[PDB]
Amino acid sequence: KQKAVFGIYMDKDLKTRLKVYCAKNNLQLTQAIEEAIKEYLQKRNG
Amino acid sequence: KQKAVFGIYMDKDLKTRLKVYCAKNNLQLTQAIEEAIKEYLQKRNG
Repeated sequence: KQKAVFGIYMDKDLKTRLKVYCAKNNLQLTQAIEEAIKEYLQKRNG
Repeated sequence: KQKAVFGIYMDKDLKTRLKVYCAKNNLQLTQAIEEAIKEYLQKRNG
């Protein structure tokens, strides 16, 4: 629930793929990034 | 290589966990997000 902001320069096709993912699941772009980066740390290490 | 910008409000601990991941691997925050969101789409569907 504690929030922060993030302003980065990421690739288009990749961010946009996820954008389409957010369109398909009607998800929020942010929510998807957070899920992405969340399941990424656990899939990796942290 | 085609770049875009992204400005969202994501959780702290989560984004910050990844920040520590970027500190540990000396990675770039953005590069980590992109890897995160990349491996997320493929782990999911797209």
